[PDB]
Amino acid sequence: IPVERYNILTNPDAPPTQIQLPEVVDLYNVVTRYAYETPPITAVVMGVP
Amino acid sequence: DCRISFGMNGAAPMIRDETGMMVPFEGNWIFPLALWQMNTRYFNQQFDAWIKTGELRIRIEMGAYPYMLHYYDPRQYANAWNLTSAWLEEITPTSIPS
Amino acid sequence: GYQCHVCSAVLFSPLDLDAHVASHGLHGNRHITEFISSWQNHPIVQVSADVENRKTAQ
Amino acid sequence: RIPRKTKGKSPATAEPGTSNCEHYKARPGIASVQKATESAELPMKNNDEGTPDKRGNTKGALVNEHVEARDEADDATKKQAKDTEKAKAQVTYSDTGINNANELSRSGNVDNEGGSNQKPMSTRIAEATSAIVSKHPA
Ligand SMILES: [Zn+2]
Repeated sequence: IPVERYNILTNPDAPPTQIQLPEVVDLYNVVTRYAYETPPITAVVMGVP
Repeated sequence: DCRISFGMNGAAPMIRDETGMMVPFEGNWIFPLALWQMNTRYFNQQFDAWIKTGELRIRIEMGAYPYMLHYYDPRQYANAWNLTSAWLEEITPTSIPS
Repeated sequence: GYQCHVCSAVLFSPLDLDAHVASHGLHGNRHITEFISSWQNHPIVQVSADVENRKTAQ
Repeated sequence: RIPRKTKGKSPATAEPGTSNCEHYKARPGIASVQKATESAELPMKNNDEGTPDKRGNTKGALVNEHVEARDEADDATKKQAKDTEKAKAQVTYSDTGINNANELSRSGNVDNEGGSNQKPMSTRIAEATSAIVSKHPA
């Protein structure tokens, strides 16, 4: 089984956001999930004297 | 330059002064009539509840106007909020009522 | 009738108020833009092209 | 879930601040501006002829450009006259007064390579392959 692809599980000294991406792709990386909100564009439009 | 910043978490909504200051819905105020006419809707959902109960007092300069008289018996109760709410509502950017 | 303070829109339902305050980014227990004037009662919204059933929308 | 537009790879009393009625007419007419700005909104019309298709051929009409652009200018003036109520258009694009003889638009006479697309490019490529083919004997 490829030990070299699971760096975080097999190296106790690996930093969490470490990648070796140009050399070999990993699996089981550190993914960062979000939750945003996109509102519609609102405007209160006042006249002017 | 007159913008209305809403209040949040119980704090008072405020208004833009011509000196750039911000002030709550209190104290003696002076308007040109054209400002009220240009924003005659959006002010009505902001001011009238403070006019009826709070001591917000507004003087609107317009020079000349036709006027209407209503009489009453002084021996009984009288209230003008229906007539004034009618007038403050019926102010139009084009026209005004008497 | 109902109305929100951050706009001057006239509302009817409490769920409609809860839906409308999410446009300004509020929370309580759809379109693409929403405008509101300051002298007339004619608010205008806008909706995407493919969706049918336009009911006073652009 | 959101559908796909194109085809794919397949006590508390009501406060006295408001009571709505119609009072203010829009002085230029708000819906009358609304129709005209709907018409002005209209996005940019495609012009895709002269470009390679899925297979490799152009998407034109086998017309050279000196007749093609005069044709589409006359058709644009005709659509302008249809858009106006009048029968003969005031603004015109064809026979304006200056000559346009060194002119050429885009269409599908010429390919990208520079030659005549009287035969399809896929036909020419399949022709060049089928010119040389070997068959095993009996
Ligand atoms: Zn609002």
